[PDB]
Amino acid sequence: REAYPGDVFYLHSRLLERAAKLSEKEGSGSLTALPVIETQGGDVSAYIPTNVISITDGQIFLEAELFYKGIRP
Amino acid sequence: ATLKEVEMRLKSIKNIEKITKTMKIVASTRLSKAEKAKISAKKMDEAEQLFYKNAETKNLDKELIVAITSDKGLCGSIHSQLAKAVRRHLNDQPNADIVTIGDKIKMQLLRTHPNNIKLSINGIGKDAPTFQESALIADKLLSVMKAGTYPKISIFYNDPVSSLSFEPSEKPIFNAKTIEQSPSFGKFEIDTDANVPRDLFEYTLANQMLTAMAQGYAAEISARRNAMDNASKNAGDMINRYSILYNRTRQAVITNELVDIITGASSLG
Repeated sequence: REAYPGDVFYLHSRLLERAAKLSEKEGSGSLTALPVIETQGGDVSAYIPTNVISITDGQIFLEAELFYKGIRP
Repeated sequence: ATLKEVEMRLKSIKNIEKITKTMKIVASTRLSKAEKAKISAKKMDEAEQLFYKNAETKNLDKELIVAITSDKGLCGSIHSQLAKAVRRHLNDQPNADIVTIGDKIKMQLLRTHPNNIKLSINGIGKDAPTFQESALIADKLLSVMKAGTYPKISIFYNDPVSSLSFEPSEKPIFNAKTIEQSPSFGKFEIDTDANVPRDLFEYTLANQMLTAMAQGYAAEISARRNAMDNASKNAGDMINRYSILYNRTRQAVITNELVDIITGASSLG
């Protein structure tokens, strides 16, 4: 779709699932991930954010319209 | 700028065009209703101001200002025009008391002068007002506001000069003490034993505030009808823009998915 490859959802899967809190018997180590996505014109319908938002454990969506009314960030 | 966003906004603005058209028609119906009350105020007010023309009651030398606007909004350039006329007249006498009739001019003047306002009438513009409401407010001015002590009284109303024109207007109220000081007063045989100025002043207050209400009401509804007319016309125009955006979005979407259907059908084994 959109001339992206067929498995770009699989590309973001095996990146954003290698970061997770281990159990105690492994030593309670942790890797915590913050991917950052540039989008196009205030949109979430595009194929890359619609793949990634379904993977990641939430979102901090950052409208520019709220930026220009002084709300920093 | 999806197809879905443009279609949703086109549906909402087609609803806004239809609703503003209905509001224009309903306001035109109430305007054809309230022309009757405007004529019944004016043809009656002539029969008492003609006396004040012949009995020339010109006053001389702590003032009351009363404005007649709406409780609702959405009539356009009325709610700030009459407030601005209050401002011009009110910088001359900053210590003068103010009794607003209407919610919107109250929220105007309370924002700029919360010290002047002493009485506020609310609950007016649901109908063309009758003599009972205006006479009852005329009693409330002389039961709690004590307007008889006031030398000078002016009423600000909204004057529809024509259908597409309007006017804020001053209308003075001569108090009963002034009427004996009138140079043209003794022509009229009046009693000394009947307190006729002391009652005619209250009757003048009654019919002048009735003319103010049944003229500012028609002025409100005419300006509101004009505002809804401009709303319907602008809604029609911006629908003629968003339909063109809708058609360009649909054609660009069908082409920009047919491209990526075809692109797979050439990179085969």
